[PDB]
Amino acid sequence: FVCNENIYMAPNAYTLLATRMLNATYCFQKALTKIEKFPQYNPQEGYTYPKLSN
Amino acid sequence: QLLDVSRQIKSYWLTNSLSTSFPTVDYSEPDLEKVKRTLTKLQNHLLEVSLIEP
Repeated sequence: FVCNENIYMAPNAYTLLATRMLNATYCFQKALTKIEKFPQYNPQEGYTYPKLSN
Repeated sequence: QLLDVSRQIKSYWLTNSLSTSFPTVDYSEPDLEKVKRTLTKLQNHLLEVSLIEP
């Protein structure tokens, strides 16, 4: 189609729905990987987060 | 979560009452005689005691 002196092919629905699903799940992977190896657990002391100061 | 349970159970096994009061240093059981002679002497310090009699 002529998108105002411009031409774009019509996107497939599944391709972009799955694209956004890709973007989201990728953000989820990144969301998990950043915080893995961080809840310094101890049964005695809960989920400690070690810090420079309180 | 399992260790979280384990700490609970451990806490339950230490919340129970002691069978008995704990042993200590009962060693060198104190004399009664010296205490008496000291108290009686000091109380009679600079005093002219003259026996008892009925």
